[PDB]
Amino acid sequence: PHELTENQKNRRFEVSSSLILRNHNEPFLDRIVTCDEKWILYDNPKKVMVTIWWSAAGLIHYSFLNPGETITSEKYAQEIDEMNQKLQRLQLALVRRKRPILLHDNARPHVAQPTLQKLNELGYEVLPHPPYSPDLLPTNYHVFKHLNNFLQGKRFHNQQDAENAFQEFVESQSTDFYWTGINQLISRWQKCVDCNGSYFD
Amino acid sequence: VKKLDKWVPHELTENQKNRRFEVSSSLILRNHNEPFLDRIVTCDEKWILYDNPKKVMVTIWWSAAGLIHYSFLNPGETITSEKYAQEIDEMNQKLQRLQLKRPILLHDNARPHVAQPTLQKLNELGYEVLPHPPYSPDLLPTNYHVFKHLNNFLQGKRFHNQQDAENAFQEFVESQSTDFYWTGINQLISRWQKCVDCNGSYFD
Ligand SMILES: [Ca+2]
Repeated sequence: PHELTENQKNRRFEVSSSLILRNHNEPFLDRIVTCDEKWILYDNPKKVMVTIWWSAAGLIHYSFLNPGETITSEKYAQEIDEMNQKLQRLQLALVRRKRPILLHDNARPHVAQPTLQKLNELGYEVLPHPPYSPDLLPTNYHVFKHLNNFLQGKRFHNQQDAENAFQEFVESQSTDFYWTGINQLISRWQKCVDCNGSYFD
Repeated sequence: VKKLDKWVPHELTENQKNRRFEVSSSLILRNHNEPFLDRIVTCDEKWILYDNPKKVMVTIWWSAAGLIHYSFLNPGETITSEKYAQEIDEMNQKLQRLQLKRPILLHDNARPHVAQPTLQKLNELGYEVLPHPPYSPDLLPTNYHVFKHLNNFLQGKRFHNQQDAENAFQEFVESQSTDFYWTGINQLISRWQKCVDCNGSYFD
């Protein structure tokens, strides 16, 4: 946060380095499914949280919670289940399929037992992720970065208008938008290693 | 409390259990997706007592393939990150010579001497490191397997010389079959799975 501690930098360096090496030896970028949550303000209740799930192939699933509501582990487990059904439908026509790997952050609902049991049940390996590293999370450094630009200066009276604006943002992206975001992971891991685990931007 | 010679919470917090669960689950799944046990190199340190400074630290590195390298620190000498990095270089030279696949290191990264110089060295030499949850000697083969049997071998023995104590360690680790080390590693899957079955608690 305000300043990475020595240990926090070490953990970032460690994980980034291993992910680069792992990917070099056995490429896994195209198996990654990633996700995150964001508050969408009506003016930018009066807040609705969106969660979004995606891979290099494209958008997989997103859903809004009830206004003002925050996500729980039981509900994340539910979303995981919904996402996974949607994912299975997308892979329907692939000539060659391999199990997905989840990349998400250590948010507390993300790291609790109902969620973990669900990931284990569905067969999702979870990628190592060091704390305080939004700069290594593609939903944060890529999707939400661009969403913020898109939202900046808009107003909404209703949740409908907010959700509608979110859908327009989705519908507005190039087909390769997610693909590009995931491709960025390697240079970001490398930059982290290059800065000895500090932030780099 | 004391567990496999390491100190461990008398009762694991729910978060410490979630962490063990998460990593265990992901390692099982990873090994199913892309088996990697044959690539694992693992290591740890142990105090060897004598005149029983009166103790010398030994470091041991090994893989499913067998013993790779061990070394003794001087009595009264404490291991630093800078010296561990030097050890990794020596082990790596030995490993390269035996290999005549990309190694993955399983070790306890909470140890103090796993600081920047060590991490730089591992990256330099291209060692991937496996995720490992806190307070989990039961998931570290050097602890649950190698040192377990060593401890049984040392039971009831006294050494009055540093040399005698080192010779005993040497006798033990060097007399084991390669299959003895392989068994330690191939046991990991059953242990990750037990951890998952126990929802991240200890299981022995
Ligand atoms: Ca987040």
